[PDB]
Amino acid sequence: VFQVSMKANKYQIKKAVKELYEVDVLKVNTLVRPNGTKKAYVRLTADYDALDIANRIGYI
Amino acid sequence: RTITAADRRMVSGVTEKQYKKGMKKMQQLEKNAINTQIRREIKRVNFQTHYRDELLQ
Amino acid sequence: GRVIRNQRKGAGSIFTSHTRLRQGAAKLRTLDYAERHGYIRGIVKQIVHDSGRGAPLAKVVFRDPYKYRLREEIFIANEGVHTGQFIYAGKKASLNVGNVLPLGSVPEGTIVSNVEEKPGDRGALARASGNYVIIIGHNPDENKTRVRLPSGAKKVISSDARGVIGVIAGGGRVDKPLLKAGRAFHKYRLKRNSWPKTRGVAMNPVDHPHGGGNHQHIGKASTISRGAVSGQKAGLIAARRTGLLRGSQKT
Amino acid sequence: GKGTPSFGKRHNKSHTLCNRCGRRSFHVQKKTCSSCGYPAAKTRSYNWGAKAKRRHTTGTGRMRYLKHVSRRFKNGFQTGS
Amino acid sequence: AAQKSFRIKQKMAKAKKQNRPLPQWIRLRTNNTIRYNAKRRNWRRTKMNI
RNA sequence: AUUGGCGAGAGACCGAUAGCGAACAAGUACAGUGAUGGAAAGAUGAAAAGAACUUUGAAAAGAGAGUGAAAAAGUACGUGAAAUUGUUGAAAGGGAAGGGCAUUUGAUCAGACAU
RNA sequence: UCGAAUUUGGGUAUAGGGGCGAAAGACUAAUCGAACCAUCUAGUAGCUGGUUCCUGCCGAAGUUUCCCUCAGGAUAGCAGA
RNA sequence: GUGGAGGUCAGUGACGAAGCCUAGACCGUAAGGUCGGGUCGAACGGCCUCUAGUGCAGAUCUUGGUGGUAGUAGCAAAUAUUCAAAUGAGAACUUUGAAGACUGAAGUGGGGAAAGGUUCCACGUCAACAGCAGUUGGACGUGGGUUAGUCGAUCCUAAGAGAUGGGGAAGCUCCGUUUCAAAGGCCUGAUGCAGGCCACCAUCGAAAGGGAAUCCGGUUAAGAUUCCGGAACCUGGAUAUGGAUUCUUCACGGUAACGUAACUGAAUGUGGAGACGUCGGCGCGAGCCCUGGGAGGAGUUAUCUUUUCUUCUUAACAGCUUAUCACCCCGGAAUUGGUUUAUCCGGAGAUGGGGUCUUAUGGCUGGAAGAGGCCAGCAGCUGGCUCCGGUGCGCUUGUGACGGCCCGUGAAAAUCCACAGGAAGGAAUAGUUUUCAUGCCAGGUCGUACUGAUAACCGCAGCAGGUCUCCAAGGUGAACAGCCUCUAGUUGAUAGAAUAAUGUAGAUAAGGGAAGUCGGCAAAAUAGAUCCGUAACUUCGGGAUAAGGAUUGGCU
RNA sequence: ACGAUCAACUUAGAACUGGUACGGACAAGGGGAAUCUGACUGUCUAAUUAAAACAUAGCAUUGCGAUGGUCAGAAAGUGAUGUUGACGCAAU
RNA sequence: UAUCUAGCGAAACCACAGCCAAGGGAACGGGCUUGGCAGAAUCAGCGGGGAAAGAAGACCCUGUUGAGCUUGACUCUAGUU
RNA sequence: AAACUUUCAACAACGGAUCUCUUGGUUCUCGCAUCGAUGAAGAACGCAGCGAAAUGCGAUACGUAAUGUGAAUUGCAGAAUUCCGUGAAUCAUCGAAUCUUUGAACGCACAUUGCGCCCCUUGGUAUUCCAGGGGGCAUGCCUGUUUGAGCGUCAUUU
Repeated sequence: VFQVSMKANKYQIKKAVKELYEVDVLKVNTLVRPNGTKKAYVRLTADYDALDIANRIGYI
Repeated sequence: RTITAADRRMVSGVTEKQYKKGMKKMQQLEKNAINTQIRREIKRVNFQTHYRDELLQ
Repeated sequence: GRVIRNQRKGAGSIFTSHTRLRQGAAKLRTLDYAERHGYIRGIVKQIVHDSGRGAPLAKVVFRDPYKYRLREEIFIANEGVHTGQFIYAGKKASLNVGNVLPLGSVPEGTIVSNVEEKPGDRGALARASGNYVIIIGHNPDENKTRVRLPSGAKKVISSDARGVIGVIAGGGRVDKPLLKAGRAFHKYRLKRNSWPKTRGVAMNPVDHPHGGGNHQHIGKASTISRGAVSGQKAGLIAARRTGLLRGSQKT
Repeated sequence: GKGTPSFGKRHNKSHTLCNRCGRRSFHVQKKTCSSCGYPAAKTRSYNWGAKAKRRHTTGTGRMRYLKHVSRRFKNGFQTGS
Repeated sequence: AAQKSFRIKQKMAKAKKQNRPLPQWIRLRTNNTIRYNAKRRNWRRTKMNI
């Protein structure tokens, strides 16, 4: 789950995740939080672990 | 809730006692302003421009 | 005083006609070379009802002389025109019911309908249901013909003005009395919002010249002058005479 | 009645947010903002509305560029370093 | 309305951001005149008129 | 010429109900669908030194304690009037109270001999 | 009253001497025999109300004449300085 | 006497200026002046002059503040609350349980449109609000939450709005929407183009009209046709294999209606779908309702009850099959026949025999029992059953064929399809297509929580008002009338004690029966159904439920 | 001539029965003889007047053949009736 | 409901206030004068009075104040001929 | 006699007058001439470690660069030879930049965070389809450039 600038779309989020963290994404679901910022649920492929790369990023 | 707004305000410089006391002061000030507004507006709030008065005059 | 109802009806707004359901403008063919030299044949595909019009419309398919397209023209049906009938429009067309002929190519006493007022437009006279024009006579010297209009008026028009042979059909439509007010309501529901009409004598004096007074009476002469300005023309305008005829008054 | 019972039927919006100004005075059907004249080229102002001009005149906002023109003039619109 | 425009929702976000009392540390600044959030809005008391 | 803009200097001007509507988060809060309408609101102290601590109370708070030159300055804070209100003290009072003239009664008080 | 000249949502059109009116001067945002807002405008008023300290001296008129004059003015008179 | 200015008293003052209180004192007739006492903290005064925004009891004066009224009017519509326990300082009001009730499916239920904007949910919490209370809350403080190729917007056009070319107007701007115009984008093979094509006319306009395609189960504190699992479809685009198609170059079969796994087709034309009113009855389908057998559970059992309640479900999507209407072949009909509830059809070919089609809709199967449901056993696991039926003037709804009605005949466009045409291309590994199957990639942006109202919208508010719509059980009964109940939801509206007058609302009254009163105002009377009987008048349709009478249950 | 099987409320009748009750609660027309008035259904004074007022169909009158009648605009190469044509539009 | 109680708790209005008779008087006093009388504090009712409250009377008149409407008032005007 | 009511004083209340201050206003005088298609005024939304607002700013966001000064900012936290120095600062100056979506607002519209077209480039087995990055596409008018139109018209050619 990522906070995203409101100027970004699903293709941009997919490519950005693929670039920043080398994992293929299965799908992206974006919404606008009531506080006014994009929230993106990025579901990776089955062969990458979200719990693994999250603590790799730094938050457990 | 690993870190709370309580922790944020404690590092900002207001403890819990000061937070409660200042919040009570803020409610007090808002209530004083509200009381003043009702007291002043009661004088001329009932001035309907086009009231009917079934029994005319 | 206030702008009276008849004054208010020229600005449009709610007084425009209700033209949603009309099939289209009822007009003849353009005065093409083919039609003004010989004749062209069309086929009556369908006769339909036109909302707000008493006379049924007839749709005639015409081949386009200069292109493949099929120019479908919305005529006004004449009593006798039927689906599948061939309509021959032009100068060389034979004189049968539904054919369009220039008035210089028809013998005297002929009954025509949807008569062109001047050669070139697409039909002006005798298009209401049951109405017709009688070919009173010809004048080849000035290329004119004299005709008798539905209003009993005699007119002279260029002999190349066209006109459909027959009567507009739907005749006698005004014979049947609309019993309910609802019948008139639905009649004018497709016609320009001219109903119901409030009597000016029932109006207040601000709203109409006839209004006002302790009794519902006009008060002054209701025969209004022709030269009276807009807003005074309420009642009988430019009335030469009034009252019941009480005479033959011609037929 | 024309009062309380008829005040319950007002749930449409005659005006919405204008674009040129943030006022809630953009007539939806007329398509013209009733306070700033949008979409007309001239912002709708009148000399009988002295307070109206005072509310939206120059200086009531950020003046993102007009603020520095006095500085640049005082320095003579110099260039360089 | 539930079916709303993005401009309206952006104003919603602004209102939700603003809907908070005074930060407490501001009271402790020198020459502080602000006593309480005088622009505090609430849905039961004043409609946003947007 | 200049009631707009920028930069200055002044007044037999106004001094928080005055002076611009705005000395303050003022064309703000707020009302109206809309054009528009549109306020109230300055002052602890030199310095928070903004009352550690004890005790009663569930708590607000209270009583001590303490800071202070002053809490008769406690974020309701300079001074703190009047209307209006509480307690204490005095007096009067059979359908008004108040007032003028004159004195009895009670309370209170100056001056002068003392020079 | 309740199947139609029915009721109604949304869109849309008609804007103030204008609209709309099955016509009551009705409706036109609690405003209608001319809506609302701002400006002209501190509109004018022979009319109503008010008009803020003390003492001393003097101290009146409701009458003449003329005004679309009769709830008011000018003029003369009375009064002060 | 006051604000302010020039001069002066080398005036007063933190050892206390100004202000304020002072039934304490002095002076002046008075305006006022002076002094003492208390409070207080930083400036102020006498005199000679100058200056004015200079003196208040009024103006239904302005602003601000406060009184008697007065602990008074009152907190009385929407049937109704009670006991115990917990929590807590504190419980009529919070929570849980146990009762008693109500809304009674045109609800006090479950969702939405406009509107609101975080009210949604969690934790902490009572200063204020909840016209009593409060531990509770739509309140306060801090946070969490709204996941779309398929639902909408986006796209189309409706009523209408509106530039450009133009033309008016001093001008802000107005008319105008295809017209007094030199008004462009489509297919290509490669910005001409091989070159061709077309002459339409900017654009905006619906979160209820038209519209490409998604369903089930599960999941959260709050999400959901969006997430997860599974199973589909649409669009765009690459696109390979298989199949199909041919030397008779672009398929066969059927008498035909027409069938298929496909089975060339440019410009240009034609047609269809989109695309449509309302009502009445009839047929069919779905869902609900009623009910039988049976397989489980629960309730009742003084007595009876083969009992009463309850679960037994099958989505989108795909294959096969399925129909009224319609049509085709044979045959040629009066002794006229067929047929609807409704009278229409037949030598323009009926009845009849045999067939074709649309697939609304239903059946079977796959989806899929592995789901969900209902039970039992053991400590989450393991097992089972989830089956077979019946009926209808039943309710809602869909649909078909019809019929009635109109001086009412009851949208447009986007878009998609087909057809006529034969431009162009394809011949024997020469190939051409790929409206057949399978395979591959992608589907952006915005909306998505909650209420939708006797508390979340508007009415100054937590106002008995107003605000559009969907679903809709049982009994009585003609009835989505009234009354009672089931699922669901509430139990909210300050409360306690007594029962005076006068009230508001509901009622009843002996005898008389409008004598009351302006007036039978208010009330009462009759009332449903069946049978009988029904006048004057009439526009012949009505009057008419005229008037006036009788019967009405239960059980066999 | 005709048998078996299955199925639904609808009407009529007859006994018996009761404190003669029985549309048992709910629900639910008072009627008749006339007069004035408006044909009727409908509509309006939202917030004192719902009527005999307005409207209505019916009848009648008037203008107009488009270079036109009625009406709008400040003007227009402007507009409504008019997607119209006397069985029509417009005014009474 | 009223009434009593716990909690909560306004408003209208108010020159000062509240016993009468008569007299005079702005010709109908609560106050003035002459008389009658007059004892704290109060509760529930009540509608005689307070010329009770609500509103600068709308009826009428005045104003050298208007407005709607009408016409053959006075003076003009769009349009039209 | 109490209660109650009234009058006054003391203390205490409600209220914010009086007095005294004043980073404000008002009026006068003096000097200056400087908005914007190189995108103004105005708007919307966002930005701080901890801000709702005011003030400041624009995804480089209470700001970056340059210069001057020369050790702070401050409510807290943090940073601290960062300080005998290219160097603190919510400093001053300001000549370089950034300047979201808008707005005269300019690709077409806008109640859409809608819909295009062109150029270069990157990826998806791609000139066409999809996606990402960068740059553009208004009108009126002028001068000029290029391409044209008109038997309006000249000369020349068959």
